[PDB]
Amino acid sequence: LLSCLLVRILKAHGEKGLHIDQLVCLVLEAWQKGPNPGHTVAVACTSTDVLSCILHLLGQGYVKRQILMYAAMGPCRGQAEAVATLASLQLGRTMSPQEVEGLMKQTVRQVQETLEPDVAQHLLAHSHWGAEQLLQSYSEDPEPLLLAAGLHCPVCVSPLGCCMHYCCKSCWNEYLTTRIEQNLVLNCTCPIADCPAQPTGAFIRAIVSSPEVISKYEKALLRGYVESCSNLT
Amino acid sequence: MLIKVKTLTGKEIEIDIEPTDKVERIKERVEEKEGIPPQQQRLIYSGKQMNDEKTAADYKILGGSVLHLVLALRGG
Ligand SMILES: [Zn+2]
Ligand SMILES: [Zn+2]
Repeated sequence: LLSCLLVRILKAHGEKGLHIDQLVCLVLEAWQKGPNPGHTVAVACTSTDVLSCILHLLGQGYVKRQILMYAAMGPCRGQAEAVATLASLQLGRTMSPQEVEGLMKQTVRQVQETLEPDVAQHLLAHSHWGAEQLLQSYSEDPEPLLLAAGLHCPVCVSPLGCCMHYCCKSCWNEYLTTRIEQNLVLNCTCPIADCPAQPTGAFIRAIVSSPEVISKYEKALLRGYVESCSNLT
Repeated sequence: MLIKVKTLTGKEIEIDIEPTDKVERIKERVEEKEGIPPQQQRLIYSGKQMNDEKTAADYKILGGSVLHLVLALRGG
């Protein structure tokens, strides 16, 4: 609720903007009058709350800068009686890699259910683990949102029997080993020209399924998720 | 007829509707307990965004079927 009020307040001022303490004054006054013109929604805010919410917004790239101003590809965040909780004002904690993998897996699973898991992970990576705004664009239009991820054997001149490239597993394994081993598996695609294909890692797991390859792929996904979360370090 | 709306975290809200209710009416009933202007709310059903003008009967919505809420602050 505090964030939505903030974004409306900062949307109202165009490029004129407001000072940081000016924005604080406006949001504090609004909450003092209360977003209630209700009781289900509305506790008393503090400057710490304003600074925390504007930190989240800055992390979402919605505010730019002593000057503070509104804004219009970037990073995202993990995003993971009543008076009893409300009185407890405070809320950073430290995560472990096992917990990180668990939360990332749960999030990708739930967003996949909201709309197959492999395509879900591929699209989430395509947006750099971005918000569901990518899904919002998908609901607006599939085609460009899909295009964001772009969703004798020729390579092995030795002949053998039999994205639109059903090549033998030898050259596919060679390409996958080269990419993963060189730590360049980011944005993997079909080496045949004009074949930008969003790779389902399970299909890539079919290309090569080495136990060291599994460790490399897991470490790579961990690094990629960690580097694209606005709050992680 | 009573249906459900699920936010992103997982919190569920239960709202009774009528076949002639508009998507704007549903958004109003949601913000009754959420206090979020409809400019920021978006409704998703079967992977399709709910058209605000349309009626709840247009999408053939039945009871219990969860219309997934999603936030959109930038827009509005
Ligand atoms: Zn080959
Ligand atoms: Zn190809």
